[PDB]
Amino acid sequence: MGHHHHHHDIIDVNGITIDKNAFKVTVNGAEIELTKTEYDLLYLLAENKNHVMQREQILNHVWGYNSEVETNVVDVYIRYLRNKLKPYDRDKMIETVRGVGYVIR
Repeated sequence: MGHHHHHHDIIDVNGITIDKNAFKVTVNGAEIELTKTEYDLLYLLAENKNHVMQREQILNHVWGYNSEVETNVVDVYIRYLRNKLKPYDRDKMIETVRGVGYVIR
């Protein structure tokens, strides 16, 4: 009785705990509510924490499912992510890479 990776592959990156099966995000036990897009954004960054996520790479995974939007939309939504991560000081986790994308340091 403790933790299980099966049935619910949870991601733990720099204080963040993403529930993939419950679609909930936690830090410090606090439950953050993300959207279909914003959850996909954070999850993408979290799982690929050590990988610099190009805007279009994010754009292609999150928006890649019938959206037809400019990849700069990603930057915009990431900014909103920061806002929601502010109370948890997790906004700093998303490092901006000008011309490339975003990454979790």
